[PDB]
Amino acid sequence: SEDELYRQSLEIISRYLREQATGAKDTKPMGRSGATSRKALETLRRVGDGVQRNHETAFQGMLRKLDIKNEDDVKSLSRVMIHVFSDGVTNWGRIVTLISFGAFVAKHLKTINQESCIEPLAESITDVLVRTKRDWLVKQRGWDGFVEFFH
Ligand SMILES: CCc1sc2ncnc(N[C@H](Cc3ccccc3)C(=O)O)c2c1-c1cccc(Cl)c1C
Ligand SMILES: [Mg+2]
Repeated sequence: SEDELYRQSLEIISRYLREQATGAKDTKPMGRSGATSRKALETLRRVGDGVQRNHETAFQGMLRKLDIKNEDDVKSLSRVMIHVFSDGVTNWGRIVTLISFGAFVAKHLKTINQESCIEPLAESITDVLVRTKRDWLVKQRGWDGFVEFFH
């Protein structure tokens, strides 16, 4: 892991999904550019919470269709995310939608007592994001670009 973008992405996305599922903020320290990661996480909270509230019926509809019951079902979610996310256009709107839906699924995992699947889902979403949109993210200045875009 000589890959700061992946590490920083995994930290932000893992922390968001964990706090959304449990309702508790994580007090573990951030790594390297914590100042950016902290601002990105605060942005994700405002915009990601907005997406889940505004599009609740759509998210509930997709969740019902995916019938998530365990680690096996979370693994096939990953494959749907590459098809849906990777085959469409790239912008922070779609990236926030992917992560927001991750957080929605994370709350479901906590509701069905499968908390152990939240960290793997976060890894899977981070993999989709950084593996498929690497050059776009670097061109946009990564999570610094994310913070700046949402003011
Ligand atoms: C597999 C679920 C995913 S992953 C993903 N990543 C990026 N964008 C997505 N959907 C938007 C359309 C949309 C925006 C807001 C709310 C609902 C849909 C896109 O493709 O541009 C999606 C959807 C996805 C795709 C279709 C429906 C639903 Cl509910 C989701 C969560
Ligand atoms: Mg919007």
